[PDB]
Amino acid sequence: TRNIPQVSSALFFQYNQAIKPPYQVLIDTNFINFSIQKKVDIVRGMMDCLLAKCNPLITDCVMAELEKLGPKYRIALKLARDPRIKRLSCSHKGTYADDCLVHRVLQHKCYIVATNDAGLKQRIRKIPGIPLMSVGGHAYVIEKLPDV
Amino acid sequence: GARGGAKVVIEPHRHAGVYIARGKEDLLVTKNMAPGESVYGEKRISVEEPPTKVEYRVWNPFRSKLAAGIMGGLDELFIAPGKKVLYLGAASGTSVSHVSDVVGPEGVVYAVEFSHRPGRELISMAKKRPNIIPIIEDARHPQKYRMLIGMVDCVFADVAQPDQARIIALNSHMFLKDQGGVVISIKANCIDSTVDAETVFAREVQKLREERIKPLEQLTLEPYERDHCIVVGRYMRS
Amino acid sequence: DLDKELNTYAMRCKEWYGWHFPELAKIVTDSVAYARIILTMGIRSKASETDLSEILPEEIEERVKTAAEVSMGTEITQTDLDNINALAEQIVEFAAYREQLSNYLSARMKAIAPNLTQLVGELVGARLIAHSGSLISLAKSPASTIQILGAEKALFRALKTKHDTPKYGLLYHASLVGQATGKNKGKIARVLAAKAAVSLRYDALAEDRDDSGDIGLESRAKVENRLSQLEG
Amino acid sequence: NPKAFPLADAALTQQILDVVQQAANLRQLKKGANEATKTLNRGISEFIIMAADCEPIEILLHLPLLCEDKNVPYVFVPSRVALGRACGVSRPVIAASITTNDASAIKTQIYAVKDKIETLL
Amino acid sequence: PIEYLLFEEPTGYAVFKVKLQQDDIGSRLKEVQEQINDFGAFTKLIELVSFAPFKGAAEALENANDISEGLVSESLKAILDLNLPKAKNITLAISDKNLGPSIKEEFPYVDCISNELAQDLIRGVRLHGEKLFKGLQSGDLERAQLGLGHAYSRAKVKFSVQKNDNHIIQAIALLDQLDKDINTFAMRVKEWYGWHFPELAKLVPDNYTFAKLVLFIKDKASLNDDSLHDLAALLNEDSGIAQRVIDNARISMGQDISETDMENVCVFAQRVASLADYRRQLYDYLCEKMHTVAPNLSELIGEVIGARLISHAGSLTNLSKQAASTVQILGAEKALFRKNKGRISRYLANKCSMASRIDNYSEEPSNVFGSVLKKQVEQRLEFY
RNA sequence: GCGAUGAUCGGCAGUCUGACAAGU
RNA sequence: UGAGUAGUGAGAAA
Ligand SMILES: [Zn+2]
Repeated sequence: TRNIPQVSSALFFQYNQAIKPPYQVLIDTNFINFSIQKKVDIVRGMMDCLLAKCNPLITDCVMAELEKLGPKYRIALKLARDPRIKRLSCSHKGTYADDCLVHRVLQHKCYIVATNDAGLKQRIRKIPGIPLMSVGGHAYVIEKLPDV
Repeated sequence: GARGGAKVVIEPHRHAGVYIARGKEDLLVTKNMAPGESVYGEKRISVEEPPTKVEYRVWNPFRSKLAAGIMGGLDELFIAPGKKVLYLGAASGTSVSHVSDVVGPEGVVYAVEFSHRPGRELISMAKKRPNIIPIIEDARHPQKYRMLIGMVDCVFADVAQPDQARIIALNSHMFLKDQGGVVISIKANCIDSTVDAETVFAREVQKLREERIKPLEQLTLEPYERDHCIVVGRYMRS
Repeated sequence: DLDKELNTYAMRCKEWYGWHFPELAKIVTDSVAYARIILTMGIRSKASETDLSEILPEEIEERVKTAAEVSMGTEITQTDLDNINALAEQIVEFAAYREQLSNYLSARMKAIAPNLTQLVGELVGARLIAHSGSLISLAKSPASTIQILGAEKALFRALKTKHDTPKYGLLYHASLVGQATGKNKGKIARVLAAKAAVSLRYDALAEDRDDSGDIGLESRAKVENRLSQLEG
Repeated sequence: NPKAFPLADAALTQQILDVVQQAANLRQLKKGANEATKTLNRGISEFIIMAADCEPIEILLHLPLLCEDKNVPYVFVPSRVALGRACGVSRPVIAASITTNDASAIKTQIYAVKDKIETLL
Repeated sequence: PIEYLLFEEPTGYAVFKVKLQQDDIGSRLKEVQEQINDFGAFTKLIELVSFAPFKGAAEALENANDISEGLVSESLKAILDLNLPKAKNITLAISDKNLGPSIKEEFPYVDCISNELAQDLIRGVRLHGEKLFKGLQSGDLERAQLGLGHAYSRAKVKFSVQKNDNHIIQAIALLDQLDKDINTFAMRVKEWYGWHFPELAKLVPDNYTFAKLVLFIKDKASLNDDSLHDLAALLNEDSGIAQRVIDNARISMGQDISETDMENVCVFAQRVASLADYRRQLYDYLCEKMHTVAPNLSELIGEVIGARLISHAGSLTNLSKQAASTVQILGAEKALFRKNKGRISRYLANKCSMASRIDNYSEEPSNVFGSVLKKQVEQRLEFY
């Protein structure tokens, strides 16, 4: 049987009419450094960037990467376990975080992706209606979220 | 459209136990376990076979949330002939009787319902169809009717309840076989009307993952119904 | 008529008693045995102690007992029980009289047309006489009409449409026709019909006929020899 | 537990009867049990109103049997004389029906009351 | 630490012994989970010690409710008593935590377990089903579930035979069958006895009466004054047939038929008497049943007419659901309700409709409303 | 001393044929 | 020998 995946009902051409405040945002592992490195707090750099209440989300795969890092990145590990950061369970064998994040956004058009990886960012860019959050300069920046 | 005296060509559908009636319009149909009657007034197709007159029932996507699902093209349906199925939220025989058609004589349908008044007709329908076992009981406490049900190959939940995830897990934990079938009908308005539909579906998928059900597929049910998706998963005990 | 009517009542009893125990119809198919069970046991609880040996063999009687406890039917009041028993009393009774009428009929044939009963039989002989309306009326008919007596619809349909005519008629159900096979059935029908006429004219028009059926006996013997050589 | 159930309170009954009078003026109201039955058969009824003081109550219990079969909200009011009054008819009314019309000039309050009736159920 | 397991099945109660205890820390490992699915491995874990089938359907329904409500039945108490040693404390695996307190109360010496380890074994026992009793007679579990289930379901629904109206529908579909059928056989009795002396077929047109007189008057020759009185008692002498038959029997052309022929007529006539006798019995039962189920409808129009209307609708629930106009045309083919006459029929149809509503949605219908409702029709009747 | 618990509008249709058949 | 067993729905009376 042939498969033609149905484009999500949350999408009108290129604008997602479903993503709305309070936003749910997936945290990428590299985001934590450029947050710590820039002295930008996770919860509120998001609020300042998006001017809304933001619910950060750490999946098992991104989490699984973090402890593998080791003592050098303990600060990143502890901030990941801040109780304000909710946890997402995963039911796929692989621990590669980039693939897991790309799948979740493919599945449901309700997440913001917080990452600075060029390769991952390009993959998310191809997927329509996925707001992409990044940290540059002094604070966070959101590109595909016109409600801003 | 499909008038009384019209002649149609019946052909099988990709899923076993589901047949397609062709014509100027196409009707997706199921063989009648109890020929000669309609359960909710549905149109019936009769075919002469060597000659016995086998009957078929039309299967309205605007009435059964399952039916709109197959119209949308679900990849995998655990509901198949000669399989045990556990139907939750069996308000009446509108959809159960058709699920009974697919499973056939060899399988059975465990129809679970709570509210007494719709249950009465479910009992009445169960009389014509030997293979349904209606269980007028609140699904939130599967301990009550553990007596009546063994293992089940697939569990279907059409329950419109905000805590519908919990009911599925408890029922699946008891009677669903390892690697069994899970097919859920979700209405976000009943669960959380404050947030948008897509947020709700992601949340429901999450709770299923917490309960050791691996989701396999989900599909939006438009244009037949609003804010509805059917999630298909497999119960992975280990 | 009795055959038709006992069937309809049997259907009603199966449906009505099926409400209190729907599983019986599948297990026991005989209508009379179906009624007797209701008479012996009235309610499924009574099944545990009752013995159905005289009505049913061992394997059948135990299956109904197991069905009784795991049944689907609902409980019924004694008022309901009484009248369904009355039906079951009627159902068994018709069978008793139906057998009686069968024996009464056969005795009637062996005195009024002994020769035909020997050749064609009692039941088929009766339908032949009834179709003509009288023994004399049938006696005056040629053997050709007797061969196709009960196939008028097929006969005249064939005659109008320039197609083959029937060859058995009502005589098809006679034992001798059944013994024949293939095209020999048609030949025996012609031979049997002719001999039936010879015997028939004896029964109807013999003033001092001996109630022995002897002319039927050699007439039967001749057809049997024809069947043997034709089949061989 | 009581056969008449759910029964609207003093506050809730007023808004329901308010919609009833507005519907009557706009010919969107079907009055009487027999009419309400017909609307349920046709599937053109937005929701059904009954009086809890019908004498006897049973003669309108067929609407609840119809209602949730067709997934139509319903509710009971304490008074039939009051219900007939708002209906604009000079006689008591034990049951009435609001006809479906998405082009009606009084759509908004109809859905407002319907939402509350659904919550009560 | 699990040594015994309790499993509840529709036939009875099953108690098991855990021969081997699976790894607890390694419970989530795949192989131990695969062991549950595999029958051969599962057999090495547990073994059946006792099975107590229920005596009958009543016990199963009673125990299912007790099992449903987390209670210990007498049957359940027995099988645990016979199997569990008194004993530090014997460990039992139970699917339900709610049962645990009840078991502990009855048996202080048993500690119940319902942890995941127990659930794994419960899952396996339910998994293999009939295979694990080693041929012990438990029927087939799927069919026992069907019979138990509907009783359990009907129980929580409080479904009552009193509300059953199918008996009425069968009575009507049967009563007319008898009426046509009694006519059919009775006519034939007239023909058979008609030859022996035809004139009685003319004298007593009523077929039901005719069979009795044939049963009494088998031979027309037998004519006595005392017999005249006896047949005079049959029916009444107002018609004078008692004198006519005596006179006309003396003087008739009917050819005597054989004793076997006469034996058939009386026996054949005796059949017509029996069905009509039963038909009267069944007709009475219909009237009794209609008063019970639909006193309002039966009182308002009648027991026979109301039953026919119910059968036409297909069920009393259906009739109450129908609108007044629909009810009127339901019986407009047989004129059940029947310009001024037409008005009454429509008016009567409406009253019958609400009368059905009272009966259908009433746990114990009364006839108080039907009486006044019929009285209301009477006042409407006299007005026109 | 009215009414939504309901005013008003017998036909088709005619009872097959008649000396050959089977074997070396 | 050949040869087919989906009525309408507020008036009515004066
Ligand atoms: Zn993951």
